[PDB]
Amino acid sequence: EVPATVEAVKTPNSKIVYDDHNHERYPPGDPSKR
Amino acid sequence: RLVDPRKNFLARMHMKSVSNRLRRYGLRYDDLYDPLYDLDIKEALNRLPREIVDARNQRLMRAMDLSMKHEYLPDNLQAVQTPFRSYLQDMLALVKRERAEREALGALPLYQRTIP
Amino acid sequence: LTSLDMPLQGVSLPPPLADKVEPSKLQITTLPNGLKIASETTPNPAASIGLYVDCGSIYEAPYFHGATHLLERMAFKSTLNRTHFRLVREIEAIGGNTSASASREQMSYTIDALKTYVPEMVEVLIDSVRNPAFLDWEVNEELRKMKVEIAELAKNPMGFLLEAIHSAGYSGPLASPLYAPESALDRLNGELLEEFMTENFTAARMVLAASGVEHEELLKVAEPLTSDLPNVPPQLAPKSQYVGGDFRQHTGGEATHFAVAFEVPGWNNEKEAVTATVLQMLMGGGGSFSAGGPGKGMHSWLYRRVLNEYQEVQSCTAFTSIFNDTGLFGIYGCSSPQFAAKAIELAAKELKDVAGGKVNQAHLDRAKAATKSAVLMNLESRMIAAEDIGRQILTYGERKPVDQFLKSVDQLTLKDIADFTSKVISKPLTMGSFGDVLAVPSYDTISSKF
Amino acid sequence: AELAKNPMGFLLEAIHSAGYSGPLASPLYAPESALDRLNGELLEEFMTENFTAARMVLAASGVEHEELLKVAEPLTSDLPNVPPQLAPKSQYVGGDFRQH
Amino acid sequence: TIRNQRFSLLKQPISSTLNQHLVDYPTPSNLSYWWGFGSLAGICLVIQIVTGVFLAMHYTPHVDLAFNSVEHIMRDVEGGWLLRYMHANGASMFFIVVYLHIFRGLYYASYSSPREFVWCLGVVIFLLMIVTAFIGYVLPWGQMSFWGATVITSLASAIPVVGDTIVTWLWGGFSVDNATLNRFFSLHYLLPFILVGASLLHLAALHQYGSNNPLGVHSEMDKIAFYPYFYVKDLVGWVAFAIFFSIWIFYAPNVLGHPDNYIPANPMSTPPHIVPEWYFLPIYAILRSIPDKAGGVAAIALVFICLLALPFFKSMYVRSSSFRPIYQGMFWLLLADCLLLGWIGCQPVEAPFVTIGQISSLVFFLFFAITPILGRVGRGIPNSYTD
Amino acid sequence: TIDIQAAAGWGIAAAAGAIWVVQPFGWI
Amino acid sequence: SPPPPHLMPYDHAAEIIKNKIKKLENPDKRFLKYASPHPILASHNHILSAPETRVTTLPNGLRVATESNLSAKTATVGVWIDAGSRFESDETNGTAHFLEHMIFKGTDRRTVRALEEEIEDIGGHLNAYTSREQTTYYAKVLDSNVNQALDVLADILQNSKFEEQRINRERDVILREMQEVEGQTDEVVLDHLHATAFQYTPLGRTILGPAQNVKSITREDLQNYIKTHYTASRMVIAAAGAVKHEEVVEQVKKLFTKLSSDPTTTSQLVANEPASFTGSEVRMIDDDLPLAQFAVAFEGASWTDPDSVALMVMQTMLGSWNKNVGGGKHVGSDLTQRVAINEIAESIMAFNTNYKDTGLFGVYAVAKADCLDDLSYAIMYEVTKLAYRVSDADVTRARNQLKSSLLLHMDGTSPIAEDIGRQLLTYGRRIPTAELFARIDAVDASTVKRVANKYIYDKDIAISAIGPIQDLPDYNKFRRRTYWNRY
Ligand SMILES: COC1=C(OC)C(=O)C(C/C=C(\C)CC/C=C(/C)CC/C=C(\C)CC/C=C(\C)CC/C=C(\C)CC/C=C(\C)CCC=C(C)C)=C(C)C1=O
Ligand code: HEM
Ligand code: HEM
Ligand SMILES: COC1=C(OC)C(=O)C(C/C=C(\C)CC/C=C(/C)CC/C=C(\C)CC/C=C(\C)CCC=C(C)C)=C(C)C1=O
Ligand SMILES: [Zn+2]
Repeated sequence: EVPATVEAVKTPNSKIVYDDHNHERYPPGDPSKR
Repeated sequence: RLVDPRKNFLARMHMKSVSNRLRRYGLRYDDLYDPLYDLDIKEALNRLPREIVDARNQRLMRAMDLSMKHEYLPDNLQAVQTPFRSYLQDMLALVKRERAEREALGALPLYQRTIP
Repeated sequence: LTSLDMPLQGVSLPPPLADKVEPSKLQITTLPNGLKIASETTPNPAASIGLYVDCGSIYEAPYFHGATHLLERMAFKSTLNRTHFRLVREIEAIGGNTSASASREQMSYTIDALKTYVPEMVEVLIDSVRNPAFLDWEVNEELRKMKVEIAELAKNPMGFLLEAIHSAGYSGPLASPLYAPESALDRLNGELLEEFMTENFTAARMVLAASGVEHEELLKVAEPLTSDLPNVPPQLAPKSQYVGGDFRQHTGGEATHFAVAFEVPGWNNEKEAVTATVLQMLMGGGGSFSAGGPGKGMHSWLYRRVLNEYQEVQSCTAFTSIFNDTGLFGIYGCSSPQFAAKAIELAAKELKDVAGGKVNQAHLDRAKAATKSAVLMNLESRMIAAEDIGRQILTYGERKPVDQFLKSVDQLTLKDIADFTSKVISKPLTMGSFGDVLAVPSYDTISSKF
Repeated sequence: AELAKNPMGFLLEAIHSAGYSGPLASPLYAPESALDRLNGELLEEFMTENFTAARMVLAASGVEHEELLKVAEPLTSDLPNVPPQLAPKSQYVGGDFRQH
Repeated sequence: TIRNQRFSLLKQPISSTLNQHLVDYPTPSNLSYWWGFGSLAGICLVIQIVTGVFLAMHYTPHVDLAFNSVEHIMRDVEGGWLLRYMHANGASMFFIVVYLHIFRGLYYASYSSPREFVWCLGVVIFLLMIVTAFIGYVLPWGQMSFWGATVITSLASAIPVVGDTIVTWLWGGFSVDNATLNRFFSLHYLLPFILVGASLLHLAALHQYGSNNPLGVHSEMDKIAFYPYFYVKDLVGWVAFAIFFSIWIFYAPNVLGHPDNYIPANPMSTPPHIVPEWYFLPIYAILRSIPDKAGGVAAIALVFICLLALPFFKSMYVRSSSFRPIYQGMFWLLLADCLLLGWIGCQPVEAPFVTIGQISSLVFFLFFAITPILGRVGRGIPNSYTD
Repeated sequence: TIDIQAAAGWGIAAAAGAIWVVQPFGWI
Repeated sequence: SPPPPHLMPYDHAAEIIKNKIKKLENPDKRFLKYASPHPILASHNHILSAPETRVTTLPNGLRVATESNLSAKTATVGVWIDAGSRFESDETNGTAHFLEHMIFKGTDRRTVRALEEEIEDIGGHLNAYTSREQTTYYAKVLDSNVNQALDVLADILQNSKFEEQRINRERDVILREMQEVEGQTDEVVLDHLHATAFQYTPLGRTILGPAQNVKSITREDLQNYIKTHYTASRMVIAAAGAVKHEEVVEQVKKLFTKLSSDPTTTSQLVANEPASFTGSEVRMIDDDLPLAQFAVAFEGASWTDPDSVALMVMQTMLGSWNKNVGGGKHVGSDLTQRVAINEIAESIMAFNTNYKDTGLFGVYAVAKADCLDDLSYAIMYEVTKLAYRVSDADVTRARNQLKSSLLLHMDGTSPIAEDIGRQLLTYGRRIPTAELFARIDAVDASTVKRVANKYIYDKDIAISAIGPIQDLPDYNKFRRRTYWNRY
């Protein structure tokens, strides 16, 4: 078996899911809210 | 110039007094130049050969020991002192020239003083 | 402005070059002091100008160990006329690039820029080699970065082994390391570098080769800066004797390496050099650490045998290092720390196999075509063209045409390959191993295989 | 690391491996690559299969045999009787060392 | 070293900073007794704070009671006369030790690089010392207190636009009255703690580079630990200062001041000789000499501008007056000029003292005008005086 | 030529802040 | 009497060093005549002459472009295709790389050994490279074998077999390649930078693809990929060296007959699946690696955007350097000067990556763990400075260096053929050197300031870092250091 960190380093992921308990993200590619 | 000993006798008295004060401690005039005063001196001192810097440091230690003891050099030692034999001024001038050349062409300084 | 898919309006377009341009002819002018200036006009808008010196580590013995590579690092530093800072700024003002290379028998200094900047390039290059200031702080900095350049040497097994078997294969000047030990560097300084350079950098030992400039302009700029150089009578390069030898550094661990080498003729002797090059192509091989791109040597004897019949092999190929009067032909190898004996057996068997005559005409034509295409393709580059001009005028003074080399390649039969390989392996071998050498066989056992 | 400072012992070690082939060419001083792999279990496996009673001698100068046996027997008599293994064979072949 | 066990207790985290900044701090071995006045200044600050805290337990900051509470300390508090005389003469002692400190700095060029920030902090500390001592002198509420408060609070009137507004804001009214005294007393309790903090920052800035020495050279090769060597050296000066201070306290308690402050404040009449303490006399002479109110305030501020600008002037690389004879003579002239300015300040405003004060202030400013040109000229000494 | 614009911007800021702390509308 | 100034050893050394310094005090003017450290913008449109680049469009939309050098003894001929990982789907991702592995695996006429024996019998070389938006197959051969190489390329593109056993063997080769994604950390850092910066867009996918996709790859997958993407209007045949335009055109007309002609067009593909930038970061913390490597990037410009030239000039202004460069302390780039003067990195490199609808502009650095804080400060300072203070000398020097590098790198038949193919795919034309130089010299200091204020000032950044990076500043500190509050 391969540990999760090694797999993450070896396999770039363009479909990243961020934690959503405190904040919900804007849709990807949205204009910045600066 | 008025600071020329050969042309001006006041400069002759000044040079004689400075030489006599330096000779009492075995110090060269270039030994008064402190690396902590400017980074140009520090760089010039770092470019000098090791034996010269060791001789400078030994003279500084001897002078500090004399000053702490309220003593001067013995007259036999004072007779062999060369207070105005230079080892630093040419290298300092070269470092200054290189610094100015860097500034004229818009390059970053090779070293800078820390803000206290 | 306008998008890059639309042509820019109001641009003055220069007339196009002809689809067939007549090649130019090398002009070689010799100065009374013995300095030779060569150039060829080129259609592309790039100029490559170099200075080539027949100095190297074969002149360090006995009191200048490490001087050549230090001089390589000290290239294009402060001169008597310009500071390092000013020289870097002049090179960058015209978009130039500098380079220096140090070898056992040659050093070079090159600058590359657009051909409109030839006077600046020539001026900066000669100031650099004629007037080094050799300031102590600059030498000390280049000596600290020499320690790293020598410590990271163990990270390249091929290079490390190559130097090591040069040391273990000769006795005289050729045995002097091209990467001096750390003890040998605590003696080097600016005075030593000046004394070494003044002795060896003479006009009759130096060539100014410029690919991509008219000879008139190059002469006009370079003549007033090199004639002052005095006439120094032509000495003789020292003699080196090829012997046998073994190199062994038992470091332990894993990933052993080796290189078995033999002696071959030098650049002088112009039918057998070729026999060595075509042999190197015939054995061929590859690094076995990466893949990609057919036709790089996947179907040579070394590759097709080792990497397609015996697994667990990390590297296997052939090398060549020819000097003026001698050379080194050998075979690399990585294998596995306990598979080392089998690996050396395989390599020796392959040398013996081509020695006997077990190679068919198809492989001979394949290697012959590989040799010819490798030589013709490597001349696509302007840099290589200039360097070849300089090296050949230093060695022969003529710049022999490539056509003569092409005929020698196409005059090679199997009987030649057979007799040359038989002669090469009938002489003492140079063995070198690096890594875990405990399981690696002795020198006598490997020598008895041939 | 503090071994090259003594050329005598360094050469004496080097010419053992440069002249013999096999077990006697195995260094007494291992390189600093086999050390990163040495651990307590590797040493415990080495000792269990080598430190056997038939290969052990308890020698005393300055002692009477009687009470020496009295103390030693209860601490050693329970060692298993293992057959004697043949010594690994070395071959002198001759060779050359070198390092610049 | 691997600090598994505890070694000497001074190197433990409980006292490592006090061991490194106070006990083991490297110090040039050739420091003279001239380098013992910073510690004397610190001891003076501590004496002032302790005596003032215990004096504030008996003083009333009200115009109907301040004078009488000061007399009640002199007369009724057990040990009260000693608390007062120590505080009053302590103030003069602080100024003596701080003047000697400053002139030590000027003779060795201690202000020069790399210690410019030390000198600027020192100047700020001097300003704080002046404000603190002035407002403290107003608390007794005698004749000198009241009229001295009336002038320095009017200095803001030199400002054209808001000057009168600033004067009446500082007063808390249209005259020097109870509001002025109460706010002075509050400021006078607070300012010494700001002085303590400023002194701490001063010492830290100095310890970034260590102390300059009487040769003015780099001193790394002959440094020694502050304790016990410079501890005992400073203790000698502390005991001598104690003898000096005791002479002033016990045998000449009032000769440093004026008898006029023993008269209760009268806003109607005005003393014919309104002077400040002796330690403000040079400043006050430089003020009286200019014949324009604004020009006087400008000159007073220019004094501190000149002090602050001294470290930053391009100069020669030699520090000590020991090897700069011309700068040495300029020093001995400046010191005489400052003693002349102080004497002139005590003189009434009448000939010939007006012209003498004008010339003396001119010479004071010439010192600072001439030092940079001397540095620029002397940068060429090593080229000129060869072997 | 940006330091001058920065100086002008910060001068405007300093003036705005002055009128804002002291608010001298009854004096102008 | 004092000793004379050569008796004491230290006095003698002082005399020697003083004499050397006096030697340097007097320069020789014969060697100070031509070179100047001040950069001057020069116009040399005379030397800029080059052979004509002929472009012919076939009736099916295929383009043939040649650069003839009949004095050459060699040639480079190849196919440049507007295809790559960006134009696949999520479930097809990785197919282009698999095809790159499988394309030299044999055809109906030729078997693997025949193909290798034909090529290396003439001494040729066969190269295949695939990227996110571009794919190229080309041959380096002698002048005689141009027709043979074109036949080889047309055969492999049109008549590949894709045997099932060959597919299964390549499947395990590629699976091991995925399992061995190490040792090339630059490539890994850039892959993760693309993945986070272009999250949820086709540009964010890796070329390699996921392991399940390569496990699922079959013959019909590859055939469908070639049918969908390898179409006449998306392909450019480029030749440089000893080649005649007319012979190449005739051979291409003869050989490239059974193409796909699928109506799928690259502009529409980019339009319906656009690429956008997402400010974000991925931090791969591994405290056993000896060196840290990270990249910081802003959203850049597309190929055809006029600001791309200014971004190239700006990249030259930032520069690139490693510890083996002799004169990093003296170069025109202030970032390189800071790094080399304070020894705060092993390597630094500014990159300007362009795509059809977006780009990446940023800096890649390798350094030790304890240098990271100062290195990050320096990188951000010098990048943000482009929006505030640009000297005419720096931009002039960068323009000169960029023109020089563009012309100097263009040596050999292979770089020329690659330039032709790339330009025909990205610009629709080969931009003549004079026009490119004219566009470059239109980038002045004010242009650099405007472009920097559009792309760098107060802008979101993408970070990808690996190694001992615990002291690399967090996203908020990099984001704050994109503007200066003193202006
Ligand atoms: C004949 O005539 C004369 C005398 O008569 C006898 C003299 O005695 C003297 C000698 C006196 C001196 C040399 C002193 C001169 C210099 C100064 C500066 C004196 C000190 C002046 C002051 C009293 C200044 C006092 C300071 C204040 C009132 C500060 C007020 C404000 C405060 C406390 C805070 C400010 C508020 C804020 C910033 C708001 C927010 C605050 C927070 C902390 C949060 C002279 C010259 C003289 O000619
Ligand atoms: C509250 C008053 C002050 C205190 C307690 C104080 C304290 C100290 C101390 C302890 C030192 C280090 C030891 C020494 O050399 O004396 C020192 C150094 C110094 N102080 Fe002060 N100081 C005060 C005021 C000033 C003032 C007003 C100045 C000048 C404007 C000044 C300038 C300096 C300088 C230049 C040094 C460095 C001296 C040298 O290294 O030679 N100080 N101070
Ligand atoms: C926190 C510390 C201090 C407190 C609480 C304090 C308190 C007092 C009080 C209550 C008085 C009025 C009684 C009297 O005049 O004797 C006074 C007077 C005075 N204080 Fe302070 N003080 C402090 C520190 C200082 C300092 C540091 C100085 C020196 C700069 C100073 C200088 C004076 C002066 C000059 C007087 C007038 C003395 C007189 O003539 O009677 N005080 N102080
Ligand atoms: C080598 O370098 C050093 C010097 O230079 C050469 C010195 O001259 C001195 C001696 C002088 C000192 C420490 C001056 C005193 C320190 C300051 C900041 C000046 C004024 C200090 C005051 C008023 C102390 C008030 C602070 C308190 C009470 C803090 C609370 C702490 C406690 C109650 C324990 C020391 C120790 C020194 O090492
Ligand atoms: Zn691959």
